[PDB]
Amino acid sequence: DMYIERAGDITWEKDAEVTGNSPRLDVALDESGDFSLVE
Amino acid sequence: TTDGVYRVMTRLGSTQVGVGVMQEGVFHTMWHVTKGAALRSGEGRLDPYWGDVKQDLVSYCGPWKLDAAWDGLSEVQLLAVPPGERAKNIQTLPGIFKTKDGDIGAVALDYPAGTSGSPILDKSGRVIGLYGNGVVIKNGSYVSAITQGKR
Repeated sequence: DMYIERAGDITWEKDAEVTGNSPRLDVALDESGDFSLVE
Repeated sequence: TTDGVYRVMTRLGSTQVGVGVMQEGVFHTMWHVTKGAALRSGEGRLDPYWGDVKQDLVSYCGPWKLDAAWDGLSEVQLLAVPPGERAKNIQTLPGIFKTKDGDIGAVALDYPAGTSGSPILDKSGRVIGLYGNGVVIKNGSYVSAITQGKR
């Protein structure tokens, strides 16, 4: 019951909205694909 | 068939469960979006071809085609396709997931769950990974790995 619908082109948009931090994080990735924080 | 970014919808009412990338005739999304189920595209059907729960990635109709990677320096753009919104580009400088197997770029952007699978782009417009597998650091501050496969 799952279908796809086109949503746009894959393009860089010059002068786009800019936001978000850039944290540096120690992480572990387990067999289930789950990331977790490590110290 | 045409290249681009796509909504992944499910059928009362239609819900958007994810996003994916069509490129070189192969559809790319994250595994947790579809769990590997077949997809319909028009009258046609798209069948899973490769998948990996650890990478949380799946490709349809062919092998994974995206191989661009973050350069570790420049800003990137999340091409977020939120449910009920038109596609929009969010520019950001990625953080880093430091792991035993090396560094992975990560974007500190928190969009609705139906946006999982949205592509992250480099300055040349190449898909460097997909959005929506990551971690929470403190009070629902979600950070997504820039998840890329192997071509």
